[PDB]
Amino acid sequence: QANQKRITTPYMTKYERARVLGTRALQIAMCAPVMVELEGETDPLLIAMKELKARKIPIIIRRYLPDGSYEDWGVDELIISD
Amino acid sequence: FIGKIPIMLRSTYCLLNGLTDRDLCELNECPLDPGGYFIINGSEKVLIA
Amino acid sequence: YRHLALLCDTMTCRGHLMAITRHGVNRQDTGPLMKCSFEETVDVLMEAAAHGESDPMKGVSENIMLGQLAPAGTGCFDLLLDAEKCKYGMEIP
Amino acid sequence: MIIPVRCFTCGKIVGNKWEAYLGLLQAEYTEGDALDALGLKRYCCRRMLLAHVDLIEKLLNYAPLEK
Amino acid sequence: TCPNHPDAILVEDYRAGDMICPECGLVVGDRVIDVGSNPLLSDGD
Amino acid sequence: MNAPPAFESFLLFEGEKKITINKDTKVPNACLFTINKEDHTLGNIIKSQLLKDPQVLFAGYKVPHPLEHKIIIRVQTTPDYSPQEAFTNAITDLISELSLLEERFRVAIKDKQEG
Amino acid sequence: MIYICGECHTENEIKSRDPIRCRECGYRIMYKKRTKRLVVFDAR
Amino acid sequence: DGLKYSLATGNWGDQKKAHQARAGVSQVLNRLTFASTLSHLRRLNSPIGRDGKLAKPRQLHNTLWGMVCPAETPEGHAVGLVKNLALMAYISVGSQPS
Amino acid sequence: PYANQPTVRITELTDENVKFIIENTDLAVANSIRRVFIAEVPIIAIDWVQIDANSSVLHDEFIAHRLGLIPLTSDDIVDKLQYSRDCTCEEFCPECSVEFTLDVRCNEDQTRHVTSRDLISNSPRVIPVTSDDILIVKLRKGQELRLRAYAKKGFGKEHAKWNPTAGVAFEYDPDNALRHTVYPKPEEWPKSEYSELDEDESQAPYDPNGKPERFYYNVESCGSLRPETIVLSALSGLKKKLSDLQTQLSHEIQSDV
Amino acid sequence: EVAYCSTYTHCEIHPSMILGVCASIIPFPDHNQSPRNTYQSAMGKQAMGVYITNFHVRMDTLAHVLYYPQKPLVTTRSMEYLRFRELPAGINSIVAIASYTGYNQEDSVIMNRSAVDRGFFRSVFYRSYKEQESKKGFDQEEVFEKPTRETCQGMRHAIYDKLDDDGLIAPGVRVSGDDVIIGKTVTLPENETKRDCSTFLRTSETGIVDQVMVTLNQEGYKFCKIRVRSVRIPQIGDKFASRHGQKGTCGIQYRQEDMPFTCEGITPDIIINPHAIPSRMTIGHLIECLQGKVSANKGEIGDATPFNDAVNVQKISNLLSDYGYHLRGNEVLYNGFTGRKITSQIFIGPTYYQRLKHMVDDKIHSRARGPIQILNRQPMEGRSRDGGLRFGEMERDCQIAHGAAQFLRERLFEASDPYQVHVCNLCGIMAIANTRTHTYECRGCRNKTQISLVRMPYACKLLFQELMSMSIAPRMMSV
Amino acid sequence: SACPLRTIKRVQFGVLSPDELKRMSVTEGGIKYPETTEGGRPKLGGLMDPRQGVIERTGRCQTCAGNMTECPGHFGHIELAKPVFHV
Amino acid sequence: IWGIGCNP
Amino acid sequence: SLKQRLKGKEGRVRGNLMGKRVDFSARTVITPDPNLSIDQVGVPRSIAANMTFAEIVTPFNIDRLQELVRRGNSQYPGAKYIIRDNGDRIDLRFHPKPSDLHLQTGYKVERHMCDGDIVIFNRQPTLHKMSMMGHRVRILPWSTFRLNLSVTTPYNADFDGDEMNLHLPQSLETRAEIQELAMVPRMIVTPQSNRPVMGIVQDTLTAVRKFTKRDVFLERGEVMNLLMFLSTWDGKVPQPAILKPRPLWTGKQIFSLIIPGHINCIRTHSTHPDDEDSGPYKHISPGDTKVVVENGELIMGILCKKSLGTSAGSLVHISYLEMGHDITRLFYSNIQTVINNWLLIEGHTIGIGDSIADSKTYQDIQNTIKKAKQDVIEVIEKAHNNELEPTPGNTLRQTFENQVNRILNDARDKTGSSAQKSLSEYNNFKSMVVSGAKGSKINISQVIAVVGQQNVEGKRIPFGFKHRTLPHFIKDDYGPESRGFVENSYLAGLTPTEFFFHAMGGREGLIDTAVKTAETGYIQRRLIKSMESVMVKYDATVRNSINQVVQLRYGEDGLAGESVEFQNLATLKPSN
Ligand SMILES: CO[C@@H]1[C@H](O)[C@H](n2cnc3c(=O)nc(N)[nH]c32)O[C@H]1COP(=O)(O)OP(=O)(O)OP(=O)(O)O
Ligand SMILES: [Mg+2]
Ligand SMILES: [Zn+2]
Ligand SMILES: [Zn+2]
Ligand SMILES: [Zn+2]
Ligand SMILES: [Zn+2]
Ligand SMILES: [Zn+2]
Ligand SMILES: [Zn+2]
Repeated sequence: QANQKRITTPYMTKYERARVLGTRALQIAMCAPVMVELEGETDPLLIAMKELKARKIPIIIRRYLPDGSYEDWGVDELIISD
Repeated sequence: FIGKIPIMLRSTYCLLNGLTDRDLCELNECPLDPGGYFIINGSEKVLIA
Repeated sequence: YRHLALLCDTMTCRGHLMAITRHGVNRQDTGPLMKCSFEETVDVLMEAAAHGESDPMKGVSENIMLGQLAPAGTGCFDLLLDAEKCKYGMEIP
Repeated sequence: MIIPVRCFTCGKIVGNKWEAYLGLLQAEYTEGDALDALGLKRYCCRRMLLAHVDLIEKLLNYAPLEK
Repeated sequence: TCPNHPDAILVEDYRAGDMICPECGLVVGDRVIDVGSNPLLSDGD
Repeated sequence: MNAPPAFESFLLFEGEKKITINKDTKVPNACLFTINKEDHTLGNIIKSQLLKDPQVLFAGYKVPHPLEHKIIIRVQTTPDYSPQEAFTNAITDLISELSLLEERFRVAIKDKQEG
Repeated sequence: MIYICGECHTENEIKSRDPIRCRECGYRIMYKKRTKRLVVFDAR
Repeated sequence: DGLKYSLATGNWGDQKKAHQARAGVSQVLNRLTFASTLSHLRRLNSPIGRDGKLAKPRQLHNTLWGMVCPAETPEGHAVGLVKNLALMAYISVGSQPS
Repeated sequence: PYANQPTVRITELTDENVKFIIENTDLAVANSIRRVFIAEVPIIAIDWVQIDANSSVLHDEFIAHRLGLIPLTSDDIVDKLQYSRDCTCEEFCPECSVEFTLDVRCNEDQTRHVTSRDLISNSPRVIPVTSDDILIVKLRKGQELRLRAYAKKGFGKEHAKWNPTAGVAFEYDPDNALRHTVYPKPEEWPKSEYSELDEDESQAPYDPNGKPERFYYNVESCGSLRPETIVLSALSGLKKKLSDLQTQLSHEIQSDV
Repeated sequence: EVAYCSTYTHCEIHPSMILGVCASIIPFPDHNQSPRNTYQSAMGKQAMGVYITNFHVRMDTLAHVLYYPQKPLVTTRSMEYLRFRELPAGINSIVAIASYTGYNQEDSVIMNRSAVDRGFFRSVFYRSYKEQESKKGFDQEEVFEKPTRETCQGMRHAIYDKLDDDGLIAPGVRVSGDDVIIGKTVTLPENETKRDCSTFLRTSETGIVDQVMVTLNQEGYKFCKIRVRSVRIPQIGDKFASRHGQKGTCGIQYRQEDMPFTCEGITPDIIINPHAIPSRMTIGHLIECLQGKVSANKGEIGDATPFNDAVNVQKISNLLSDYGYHLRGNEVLYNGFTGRKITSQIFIGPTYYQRLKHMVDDKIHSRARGPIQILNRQPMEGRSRDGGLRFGEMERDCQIAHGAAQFLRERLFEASDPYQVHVCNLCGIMAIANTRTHTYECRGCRNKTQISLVRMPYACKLLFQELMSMSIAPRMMSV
Repeated sequence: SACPLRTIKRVQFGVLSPDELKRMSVTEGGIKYPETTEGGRPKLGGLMDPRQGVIERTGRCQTCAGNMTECPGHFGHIELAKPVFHV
Repeated sequence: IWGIGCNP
Repeated sequence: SLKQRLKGKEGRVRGNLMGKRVDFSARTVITPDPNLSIDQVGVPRSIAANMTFAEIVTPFNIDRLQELVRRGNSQYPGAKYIIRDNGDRIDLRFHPKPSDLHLQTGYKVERHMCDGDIVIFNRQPTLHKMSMMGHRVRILPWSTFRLNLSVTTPYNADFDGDEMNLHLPQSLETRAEIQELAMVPRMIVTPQSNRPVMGIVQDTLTAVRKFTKRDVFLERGEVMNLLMFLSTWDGKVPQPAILKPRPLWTGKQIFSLIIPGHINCIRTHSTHPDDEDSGPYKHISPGDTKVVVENGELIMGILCKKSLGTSAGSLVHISYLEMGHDITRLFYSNIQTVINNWLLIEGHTIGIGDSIADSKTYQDIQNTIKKAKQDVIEVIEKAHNNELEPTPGNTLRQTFENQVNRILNDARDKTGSSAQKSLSEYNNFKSMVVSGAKGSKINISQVIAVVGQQNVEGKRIPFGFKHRTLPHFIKDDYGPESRGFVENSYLAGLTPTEFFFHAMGGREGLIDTAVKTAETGYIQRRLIKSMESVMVKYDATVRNSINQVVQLRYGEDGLAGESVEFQNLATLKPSN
């Protein structure tokens, strides 16, 4: 789809938050660069949580509408459900 | 000889029948043991009514 | 009321009363593997083979059987990496 | 099987009193009188002697495994 | 058949079911025990 | 099979500190004492003696888990008094009480016998 | 390799691949004797 | 061999034919406790199938007064289908009618 | 801000019992003393058994348990003995343990009662409270029991075999005056043996200012220690625990600052 | 009387004879709810006690015998004919019905650890292992001997030092889990030496060998039975039940100092939650506690026949009042931790408590990358085979409800039976694939280029192949 | 391993063609021998065919180096003398 | 066990 | 046969594909632990040592993982395996070369399960979504899984030999899924009935009722100890309610510190008089009912099942709806800890003194039974004279049974009410019934006054023998005793015939339980299979796998079931 005419919810769904945090944490565990400065955080999941709070996770969510089209919402664009 | 019939313990045809408790102890069999079970292939089997 | 209404809507969606049984559920035009998981099994598979039916693989049970990620929650969407955002920010490690 | 040393609840040594309890019962004392004479006062100690079942005699009836 | 140890006797294991080189601990064969699984009378029938 | 050994309840394993003092950030002049391998026996005496002190605003003891062996004692004193000072003084007072009690029990024993 | 006998309680030494029968009684129920190595029992 | 087989397997019949065999007879005696031994010896087993959930054969009947223990029954899929004799109950051995 | 000065009156003192009243003391201190009676007074008891032959009906670990529960006289030697962990020697030595040996075989037709008298100690001071006897096991003819055992110093917090007391009776406020226990029907409850009230009145009038004091004790001994010695050792041991706490606390206080 | 029937033809000997053997041990059955008597009938079969006096001679699998059985303080008259006094199953225990620390909540039970140290509810577990030296094979002989790693091509790395020359461990030797109880060797036909055939101890048995016996069985082959003894001190998982249908595990064990104590110094051996009594309406438990207190003080075993009309709660209460206790059985308790009197007065009395055969040590299982089945290449089943727990269809439905698609995928594919297959692109049927040769070819198309790798559970591969054997073609096409 | 990883997006069901069965089966000429054992263990053209699958947990089947894990098994065909209805 | 309207 | 293999349950289709045995799972007996939080579960060390969670070596955690590798399998916080980059697995148990122990980025060390590892906890049967919840792990030194008592209600588990299954997620992705979807605090409120699943239960409920009475006054040291167990305490001691003569806090004052944040709620205690609201003293409640919480402070009221239980509008439900899931988790745990430590001071018990009632009450119960039996006799005599007139739609036998049952039920209920009047404030049966922790008014009535009529198959005890219930009764006896009425209470003890009839009733109860389990299982499975694939798409339409629109919006308003609450429209009812 075009960037305009996005009909899905602006809020990030709970399942999207779960999968985004898990995937970003798995990347961090594999020595991916971390956008957010860590204050002595060693656990990958906690660093992923910090990044999600700062809205600096480098993942764009592709939401599949039932008609077959897809809308690409960046993690930053989505409002965190919290 | 036409075969062998399993014997229920402490029935009339068992060896333990009519034995005083001291004799049961001499055979290393408990005086309080109820009887009424068959020893088939080394395990005590009970016929549920 | 949502949970009652959903059952009532699934039973009467097709226009004929769909019993929650092998007959009513299996008669609906779902995927052959999904029908296979519920009751009839082998007979459903034989009929599907005879008529050349194709399983769309959009169901949850069908994806669970083949070991693929289900289309359920946390599987509805596909994450993609954002290169431009990766470039931005402080790449400490 | 045998009289327990050290009554469970408090810990008074009750293992030395079984034969005296039996002897007092033979002397026609009532069980309560025998328990009183033996010095068992709390009901926890009296439970040990009153409810004990001496099965070790029944076990001793059997001939030894090795002579 | 430990690749780094020519002619090495691999000790069997029961916990995970694998043969393991005893001098380095390498697991040769992952799950290769599985379950691991009358001929007198007559013959093949 | 997973039963802990009996000596673990009172024996410090190597590298364990009997007392660790950590201050409490929430309230001023409050320290949180952690005693390892000790039980309600010591905790209750120390808390009671601390409560008797007029300068001790708060004093309580907590066993975080019965299966584990640890005491956490929170002491809060008025300004011009330190929680550590209150703890030391409580221990001195308890020792004095127990010593006086020992002397008087020995005298009572000697008087009861042959008197 | 000393087997105590059930019937007459007499120890008889039996070599490997030897019939399990107690001399002096003929009984076929033998018990292995208590091991020489000693086990520490906590009274607990 | 016929008697020994029928006792050991628990199937009441012949070795070749299991179609008419009735399983559940001749169980191994329970020796956890003397009470378990005594109860196992004094036990009745109703032939009604466990799989059937019809409740009429399971309910305690008035005629079981003093013949069968009211309380002692297994709780589970066999409630009321396994019963224990009362203390004084005595099953008749049988006699000639002549 | 200082410790109360307690007093003690000993109402009864026998070979197996001490009754005393501690006055002008806090409830926590009295209860802790009661607790130390049970769990922190050291005594010598058997903790290591090597059984050479056991033809008795009771299995070996049964015999070991029964032997452990047998009380041993530890009146004065327990202070001299060191814990096995403290002793430098490997395993057990006469400074850290006492060796008991038992050899009994029944050759008479009559049943032989293995008693605590058959336990033989290398050290004269530690004896199994014999000076009837505790029955370890009964032996038929042809049955033999031979074992060797060592006894270690310990206290009741490890195992109940090191519990000096039979029953410690603790009671305060015999006539309910602080209303610590609220009787639904005051009349039905039996009066305490220490109660000072007349028969007509079931409870004393409530005293809001009063606090628990004048605690009543009754310590009974298993014979392992003199009943007086249990109380004195408990007071001394609690004092030692507090002093060790003070040393470690001083170390922590100095290290932090 | 007022005329009801003047034509009685028979009279009952005693109404309590309507109950069976297991129900006759319940004291005051008429004061309990009926389902509770039914439950006690089943629990009493599972209690631990001396099952028979000749238990030393017997070599039975799974025999439990209690250290110190005691006869009930409150007993029915019909128990005498059941011989329950001669072979008791259970120990009278000072039981307090109180809420102490929350560890007795639900049906759990707080037990006294000092009492447990003094022999309370201690039992022995005997397990017998049987092995037969079978020479029936044409060229196979299962000789009893100590296997040697060098001599035997087939062997295991578990400890074989315990075995003597005969291949049987001597009695009195400690055996830990995964040790060789019996060493047996099958001579191997040299088709062109030894496949190990020793028997190994059940995991976590941790016992000492009691008796080792060598005989000839019915077939005449050499027969060896080995009995392993394990003492079983009660833990915080073991199941204890009273005679009134109240079953529960041990929540926690407190020492005598920590347990609440009466003024006399009596600390409860068992503390049960007061919440168990009201819903279950087992008042027989309370009446048994009262009668046990009276019986212990008086010195006479109490009578609890079901229908007596001469024993009432009021009479028992007056009797207890005579012995210096509160007439309803309550006692003033003191808190062990602080010493303060508990404001409510706790109901303490002796009650016959039993120890059931279900113990936590026998019921604890953990599985992590263990052996897999042959047919499904899935984890085994059962504690003995180190089997994993089944993730049932209801469990998968719960996970679908959660929306945890990836946990469901891990649990149902990755943890259980991961597998890879090669599938032709042109035809969905699987294709032959030699990874080492690196040549992948599909029969029926004469096509090598178009083959794709597909990850599927091994169970799904087996399903598809079984469909193919039925002439159904499950053509899985990636497109 | 060189083949790309793909996820099934559609499963097509159909009756297997007899010609396709003949081509696909590794066994050639059918299963001529009821006996499973020849030369001691393996019977070519028998029920237990080395080419059909891996045997004894250590062998390799003829068609691929399965080693009891890699090989998914391979089908064989029996040419019935006279046709038979499928139940 | 209570009544006809309750439970058995 | 192939069809036999696939078709049946435990076949390849269902027993090996839809569900299957899994690795990294553990099972053992569960036992209580009030000290653990809601989300924590206590795992034995052996189960923790066998199960391993693979950790990828990163530059951040290389030192910690190196120490774990050095410890090895023997020491508990150790590593069982090392997985190299190549996929080679180095089992550390068998001796690894010192070269192998060295770790570099990309290696995967399989550490033993440690404290704080998220796991999934299950108890069969898994009826609803709350039966599988994610728990954090706390290792404790015995061999039973230990879970908090509040978490028992979702699992429907009690500690009487129950067992539960422990599944350890093995990847960071699935661990995050569990952490953010299925953790216990996240599922306090069920979407099924828009109520909280978990509530204060057992000792804590019983004791919270007593703690929140007006009578309860706490002195200084007791307040110290109670505040010690409060995890969220600010460190400031509240000003005592009674400053003079002696500083004395109140139970409500301490419970107000437990209540999270500022939560406003009004509920009514179970014993609330109906007339109180209309009459005076509506706000100054004489009985201390009408719980009111303003600004997160308990102004008044006695807490009970209604305020702290699993019901809509409860204090816990309002906490979850307003404060959030984390603060609500702390709320549950703090209630349990503080109230359970007060219960050591107060204590609870059940004795015979509770069952026994006043002599006047016993005489009243006996008189009610006498006149009831006389009334049944009068109805019987009317029936015999044929004076009875059939009720429309019923036979004369049916109407006779109806009238007899009405008389007996009225007598039963009246005797129960007399018994309940007799109960004192101190009675503990009443404490548990009033708090709602366990029991019911019916159980008290049966314990004290009258067990009641025994009914089998919906009728009085039938004539098993020829025209008589038991041989002891005369033929054609329709009287109260003959047909099953149990006049005696449990405390009084049943007469032998009443014992047999009571056994018959209890047997019917047991059979009903056994049958209901199986039938309900089948129904549940069929419903799930019918509706498994229906989900909310990103159009927010509810569609099945075929993409057919079941609903255009979920629930017709597109809202989830947990967020919604009961409310009154207030424009509907009033007149114009
Ligand atoms: C409360 O419900 C539970 C569960 O539903 C589960 N369960 C149990 N048996 C089965 C079964 O056969 N089939 C299935 N599907 N589930 C089953 O067990 C039920 C209760 O049973 P109970 O009524 O005996 O529980 P007490 O009331 O007896 O508890 P005490 O006081 O002993 O601790
Ligand atoms: Mg349960
Ligand atoms: Zn005692
Ligand atoms: Zn190697
Ligand atoms: Zn001989
Ligand atoms: Zn030494
Ligand atoms: Zn192809
Ligand atoms: Zn192959």
